[PDB]
Amino acid sequence: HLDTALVNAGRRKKYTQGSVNSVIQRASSLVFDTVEAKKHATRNRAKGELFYGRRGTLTHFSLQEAMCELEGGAGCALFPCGAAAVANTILAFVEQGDHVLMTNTAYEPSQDFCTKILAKLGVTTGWFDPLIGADIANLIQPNTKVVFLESPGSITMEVHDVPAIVAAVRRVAPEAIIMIDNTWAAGVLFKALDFGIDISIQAATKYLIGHSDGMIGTAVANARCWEQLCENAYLMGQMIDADTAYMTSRGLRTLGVRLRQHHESSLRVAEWLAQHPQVARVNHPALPGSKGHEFWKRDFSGSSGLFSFVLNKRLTDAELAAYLDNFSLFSMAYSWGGFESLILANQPEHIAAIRPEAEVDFSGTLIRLHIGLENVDDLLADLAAGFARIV
Amino acid sequence: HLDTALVNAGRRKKYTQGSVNSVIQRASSLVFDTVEAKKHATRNRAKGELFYGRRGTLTHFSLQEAMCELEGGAGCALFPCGAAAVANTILAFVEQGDHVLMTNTAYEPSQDFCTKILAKLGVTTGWFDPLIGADIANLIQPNTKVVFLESPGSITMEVHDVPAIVAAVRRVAPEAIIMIDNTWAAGVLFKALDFGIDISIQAATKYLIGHSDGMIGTAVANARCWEQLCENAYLMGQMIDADTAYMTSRGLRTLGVRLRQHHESSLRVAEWLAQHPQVARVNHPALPGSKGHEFWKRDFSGSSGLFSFVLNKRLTDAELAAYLDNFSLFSMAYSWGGFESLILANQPEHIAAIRPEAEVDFSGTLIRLHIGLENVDDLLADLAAGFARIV
Amino acid sequence: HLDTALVNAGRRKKYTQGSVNSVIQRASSLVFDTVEAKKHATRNRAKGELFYGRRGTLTHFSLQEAMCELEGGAGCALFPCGAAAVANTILAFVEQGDHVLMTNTAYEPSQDFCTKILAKLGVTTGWFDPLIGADIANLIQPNTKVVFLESPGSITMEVHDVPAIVAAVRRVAPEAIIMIDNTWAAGVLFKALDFGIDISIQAATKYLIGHSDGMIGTAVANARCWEQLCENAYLMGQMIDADTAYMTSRGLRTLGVRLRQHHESSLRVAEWLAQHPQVARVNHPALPGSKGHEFWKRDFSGSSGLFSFVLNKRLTDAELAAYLDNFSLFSMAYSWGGFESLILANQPEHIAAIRPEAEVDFSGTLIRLHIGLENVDDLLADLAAGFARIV
Amino acid sequence: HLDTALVNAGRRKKYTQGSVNSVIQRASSLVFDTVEAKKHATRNRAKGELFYGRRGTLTHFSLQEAMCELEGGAGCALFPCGAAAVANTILAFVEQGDHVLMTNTAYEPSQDFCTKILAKLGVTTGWFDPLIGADIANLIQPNTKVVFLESPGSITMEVHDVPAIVAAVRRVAPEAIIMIDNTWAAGVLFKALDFGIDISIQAATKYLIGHSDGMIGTAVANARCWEQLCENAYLMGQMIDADTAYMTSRGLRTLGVRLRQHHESSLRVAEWLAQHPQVARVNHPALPGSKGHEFWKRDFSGSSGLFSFVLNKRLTDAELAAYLDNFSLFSMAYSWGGFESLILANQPEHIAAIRPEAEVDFSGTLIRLHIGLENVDDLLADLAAGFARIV
Ligand SMILES: *Cc1c(COP(=O)(O)O)cnc(C)c1O
Ligand SMILES: *Cc1c(COP(=O)(O)O)cnc(C)c1O
Ligand SMILES: *Cc1c(COP(=O)(O)O)cnc(C)c1O
Ligand SMILES: *Cc1c(COP(=O)(O)O)cnc(C)c1O
Ligand SMILES: [Br-]
Ligand SMILES: [Br-]
Ligand SMILES: [Br-]
Ligand SMILES: [Br-]
Ligand SMILES: [Br-]
Ligand SMILES: [Br-]
Ligand SMILES: [Br-]
Ligand SMILES: [Br-]
Ligand SMILES: [Br-]
Ligand SMILES: [Br-]
Ligand SMILES: [Br-]
Ligand SMILES: [Br-]
Ligand SMILES: [Br-]
Ligand SMILES: [Br-]
Ligand SMILES: [Br-]
Ligand SMILES: [Br-]
Ligand SMILES: [Br-]
Ligand SMILES: [Br-]
Ligand SMILES: [Br-]
Ligand SMILES: [Br-]
Ligand SMILES: [Br-]
Ligand SMILES: [Br-]
Ligand SMILES: [Cl-]
Ligand SMILES: [Cl-]
Ligand SMILES: [Cl-]
Ligand SMILES: [Cl-]
Ligand SMILES: [Cl-]
Ligand SMILES: [Cl-]
Repeated sequence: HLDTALVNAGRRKKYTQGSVNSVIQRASSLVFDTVEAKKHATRNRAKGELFYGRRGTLTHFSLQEAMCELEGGAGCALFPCGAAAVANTILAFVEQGDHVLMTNTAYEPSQDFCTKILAKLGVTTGWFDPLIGADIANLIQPNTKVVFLESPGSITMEVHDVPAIVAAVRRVAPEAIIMIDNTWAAGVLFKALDFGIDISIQAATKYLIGHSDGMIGTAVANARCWEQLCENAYLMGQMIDADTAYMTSRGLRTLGVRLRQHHESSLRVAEWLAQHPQVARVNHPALPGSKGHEFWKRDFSGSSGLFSFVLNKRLTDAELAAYLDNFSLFSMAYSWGGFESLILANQPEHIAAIRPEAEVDFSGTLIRLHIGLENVDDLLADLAAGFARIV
Repeated sequence: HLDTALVNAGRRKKYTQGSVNSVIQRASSLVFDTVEAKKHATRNRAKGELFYGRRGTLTHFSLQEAMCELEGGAGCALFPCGAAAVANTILAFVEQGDHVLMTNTAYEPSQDFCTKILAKLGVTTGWFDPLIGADIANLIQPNTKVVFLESPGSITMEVHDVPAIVAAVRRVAPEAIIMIDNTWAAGVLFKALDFGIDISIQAATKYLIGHSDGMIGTAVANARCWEQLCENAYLMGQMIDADTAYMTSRGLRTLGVRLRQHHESSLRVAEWLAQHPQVARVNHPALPGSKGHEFWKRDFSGSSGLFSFVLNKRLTDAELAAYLDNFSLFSMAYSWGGFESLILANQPEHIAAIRPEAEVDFSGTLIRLHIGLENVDDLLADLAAGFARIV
Repeated sequence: HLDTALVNAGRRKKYTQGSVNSVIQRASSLVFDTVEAKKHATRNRAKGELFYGRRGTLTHFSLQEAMCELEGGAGCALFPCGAAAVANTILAFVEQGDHVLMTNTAYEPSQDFCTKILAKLGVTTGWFDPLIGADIANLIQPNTKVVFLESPGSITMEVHDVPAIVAAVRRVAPEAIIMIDNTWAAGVLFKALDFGIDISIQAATKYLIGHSDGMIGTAVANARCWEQLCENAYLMGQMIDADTAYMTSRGLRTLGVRLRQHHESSLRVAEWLAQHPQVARVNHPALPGSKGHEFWKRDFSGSSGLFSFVLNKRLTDAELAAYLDNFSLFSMAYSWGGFESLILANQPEHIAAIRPEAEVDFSGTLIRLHIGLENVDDLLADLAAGFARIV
Repeated sequence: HLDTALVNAGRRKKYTQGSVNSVIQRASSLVFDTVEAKKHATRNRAKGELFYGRRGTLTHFSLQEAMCELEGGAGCALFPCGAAAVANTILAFVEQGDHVLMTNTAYEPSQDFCTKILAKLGVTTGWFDPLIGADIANLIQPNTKVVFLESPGSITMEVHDVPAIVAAVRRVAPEAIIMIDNTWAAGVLFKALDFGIDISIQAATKYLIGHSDGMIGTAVANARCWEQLCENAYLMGQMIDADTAYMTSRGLRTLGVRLRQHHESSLRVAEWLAQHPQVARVNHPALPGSKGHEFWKRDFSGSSGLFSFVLNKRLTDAELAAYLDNFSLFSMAYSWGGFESLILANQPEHIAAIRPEAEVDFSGTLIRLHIGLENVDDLLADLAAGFARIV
């Protein structure tokens, strides 16, 4: 059972040394008592023996073991933030002449890494609609090396049909590296590796940390891809500090109870918005009628609290200020996955500009909500007051 | 005066809010009270306004301001460790078809980033002897983009003639990006940017942290190179956590008093070793006769505590164990720059293997020492007991 | 609603400075820019102006504000742990010749403070049965200064009729200081100050921290008692470090979701145990028939996850090992309030020895359970396997 | 040598587990794998076996070992701050009817604990001049239980003739508990236990932490007094958090280099002030002619950087502002022991009010300086500019 696993993952005596949680071992230098101990540590430098702090300490090994257990992987690489995990996990598997095929709903920094970093290093990127499914086979080139998924998509929340995408990729290019940014699911509401994806990447910054006060990325790989991920990310110096690794392990323990609340509250808000006369569309994976909802219901074991909706009109700048500047409980900030509720707005052309080779299908202003842990009726009252400011 | 600057750098009321040290502001989300505040934060997202934790919080801004003041730069980028700072600072300035010209005494992970990451991305790397001086001009190619210095060199401690190298580079390729790994000097005993180097990179892991318990990299750039460094490292998601940024600022405050002790003690050990019948050579920048010592004396304002020496014979494996396994005060570990003294050994062929296109000029076993804060006479007694184990 | 209050309590811009959570301001020295500022800080040194780290920094002020809001107090004093809060809060109100009246179900260290510290300073202590209700009036002596409640009681979980106790005290000794150790309710499931109690004390170590990795005590007082508590605790040097204050504020944000799960799961376990053939009695305040349950139902707004039960026999030392050593999910440790489930045994004679002037009314071994966040069916299977080992 | 001891104290493999520094083990709950292990931990709960977080974790045990080694004690008790260490160490040894004899130069909160807390618990306090020496014998009453020393004295810096005081106490009252607040010497420049003092108390807040960002008290006792100190402080719930214990151990490692610089710089400043036409008197234990200097020279192995001087006039409120508000490098704050230089003024009548049963022997404003790690010529220029503002 997931709740029991979240409470126990990575907590073994060699890391906890008698406490409930792993010790915090802060280190660059790790000491070898003898030459033979140094040789053993060198051989096992990526296999959980203390060698050098860039490879990790007991605190990192504990987190890595937890992530491998929960996401069903062979190894877990750590990074300073989610964006670093995306950029470096892609970089680890490409070279001049390769091609990446990425969903057009990918998180904008992920897209910008491809267009602004990879292109000038000789790696091209092509794009696909998130509902392409089996038809992705027609986009696979002789040089396609990586297929990059993000489900639900950023901002607009479209859910892929992962089984159809994976089967089509494997029919054409069985050896391709299929990766997913699995942040919205916190890596646990969608068991990516069990679907035949090779690497599951998360911004642990979001729900794993859970409190908006730490930044970290993770990437959990299957056995086929682990050694390359591990060693290439290490060549770029990617690591996280021991204290944030500790706080990530700590966040796991309450992830189940948090996610259930985020699901219950956000689905109630989505259902209410869907009935509201000032709302044109709700984009929530769990809401019937949302893009790819059928795949969410089939393939996921729950929802988190992030979603968006489209208003029945395009707000003017004055209406945007009247709306956003006067909330009592929702606040404006980037990121998500914490205990508090957040709100942001984007005009349609802003979204179109981050949908490469595509246009958007709406004209109202888009509002992205994160539903936190506040009482849902208080949140509904805040949204209702917002609607009254723009009616 | 440097000691007064180290005590005060980056400590302004907007960061300290009444305490001596900067507050620790842990954040991903940074909240905007109004749409106009969000627009202002966006415009100033790289200029010290709170925007998103990947760009930094007050704690990072304080450290960045300190580093810019102490190294005389226009901006300071932060990284999870020194190796990440090297890899990502080089990556920030290259593209397919470019060439990097790196000292053959560069830190081995820096070399391996070039050969194992850059090459397959279409960026070639050539090598030079650290004492090449003005003759580096003959190695500059039409596509040379970056010239990468490390002075003193890793392990073998050769000091470049930076003025001669910089003048020669600027005669041929005035726009080239000249970078230095300035870790041994802690960025303060050698004021790289004042010599016309564009970017000074450090493993703040070493003397800035000063206690062997935190990992972090920094890169301080001049005005010409800052925007590209900043934005390209950010596209790779490079950052450090707020707590390690705080501990780095904190380390600065004692850096002067620590470095003076490391200099005094390590020079005394070097002078003693130089007279010892079991020592063939001492490689210490401050020791007369060491490679590039004249440039150290001219261009630096002090020494740190890391150096090496070559024994009068090649130790067998049994002698290596008898020597290294039985020290009372020195301990075996990687890294350096902390309060404790460290020892490691390398055979000549191990060094030759990390001296690309070059051979070594010694045949004895090489011993690398970090001289910490212990009483120097106790350290000398420990080294003497070691010599007696192998005589 | 409580959930919204928990998310927002103490989070004002002067403390958060742009982040979601309060900054962490680590300090002894707090700097005065001018003599005028030092004078204002001195006058206001107990009123939330930065003066000296022993009085607090911004991080402490934010926690204190949150605690006063959630428990409805005039001030909140902070302590290194719950036991320090109990000892120092009682000490702050007694003088030689005074008498303390304490429930005989008080936490053992609280009793030991009375019998081993207060007694030698001329302060006597008497005891009362937790169900005494209005009959406490007959035990109040002319010198009774403090009446000390703990509901539910430690280990055996008896719930006091607080309204009846308070009304009796105010009839006989209106000036008495009534205090409660309100740890089981996390200060929020029982609003002690609204019942006429003067001071609500908590080991924030337990549910407020919520992860078994910090220790801290709190004492929230009404306006009548605040100045004496604040100043006398300060004369004993009582404070908490800024980082643990931060972690306590952070624990508040998930306290509602956590407590609801602890209540649900623990009540299911208690209901199962109550029908179990190897169980003689279940002590859970939320279970009908438990001692004081009617008062829990009337006076509390929920339950936490700590409770106990009595086996149908006293286990020998050998049987205790067979039972306790072989659990798969429950662990043996002191404390409680975290994400993991805990088990501890107390023999009936052990409890009798900490029930002064009273006998126990059961003969089997008492098992105290903390029900964490694991799946409850997994926990029931672990208990069932335990029963099979002692049948 | 002390420097080697400071680098190594408390750093045993059972605490460091492969890193240079002790692990940080954050805990309330400490898990017992078996009933046998719980019994052993219970028996040894005050003897360094993991039992419960209030007794300590590995991180505390490492600090305690280091303090006992450096101060030559049988045990070290830890407290939330220096004032808690003083208050609780005295409380641990008194009972109603006892008498405390304290130097009239004691830190004001120490005096206030005696007059405002102990007095109402039946413990009386008398006072002695710091230079009383052997004449203290005449003040010892039959009920004198504690003799409390502080050398140098707070603010005015008078050094006691400890040998003469201790010998007199042992002649009249050999069983008395002799305690010293040894903060100025950081416990290491004056080896109090070697002088026959029973307990050496320190605000580790000051030089041990060394960076003005943590608070912690310590009390190191001889074998005669340890059990009573340990158990009675524990009954008051006194402890420190694991992270601050880590930072205190970490501060030890640089304490020698720091103290040497504080001594050098502060003595240079004191020598300059002593010749200055606007200075009436300099109180620096290392300056010839200061009160008790001969005892400092005989009994201490160095100086720290805190001292004071008396101006040639008493400054009015307006003059205090002109002087103190306009320093460029010195800051106004309480505490001391850190890397930065501090300035505070005390008017002669303010000092007289905290010299019980005594008068002051100076008429000018007293300026207390903490000399940090800044360049001393810069600090002298700042003082000189201050003198120009009040001439
Ligand atoms: C926030 C986000 C990221 C980036 O994570 P950071 O820790 O902010 O760098 C990656 N993927 C998704 C889907 C995100 O929303
Ligand atoms: C240690 C070292 C580095 C790498 O720093 P990390 O923080 O260990 O990644 C970089 N340069 C030099 C010269 C080094 O010695
Ligand atoms: C745990 C306990 C305490 C003591 O708290 P600490 O933080 O462990 O000192 C106080 N009251 C109750 C009811 C407890 O169970
Ligand atoms: C600062 C001070 C203390 C009190 O220490 P805190 O940690 O501030 O409580 C005790 N003794 C002396 C001599 C001091 O100067
Ligand atoms: Br599930
Ligand atoms: Br094609
Ligand atoms: Br399949
Ligand atoms: Br599959
Ligand atoms: Br779930
Ligand atoms: Br963003
Ligand atoms: Br906007
Ligand atoms: Br509504
Ligand atoms: Br200099
Ligand atoms: Br050429
Ligand atoms: Br020049
Ligand atoms: Br130049
Ligand atoms: Br220097
Ligand atoms: Br290495
Ligand atoms: Br070796
Ligand atoms: Br010697
Ligand atoms: Br409510
Ligand atoms: Br003043
Ligand atoms: Br206990
Ligand atoms: Br010495
Ligand atoms: Br037991
Ligand atoms: Br004070
Ligand atoms: Cl975002
Ligand atoms: Cl190294
Ligand atoms: Cl405010
Ligand atoms: Cl307990
Ligand atoms: Cl050991
Ligand atoms: Cl002070």
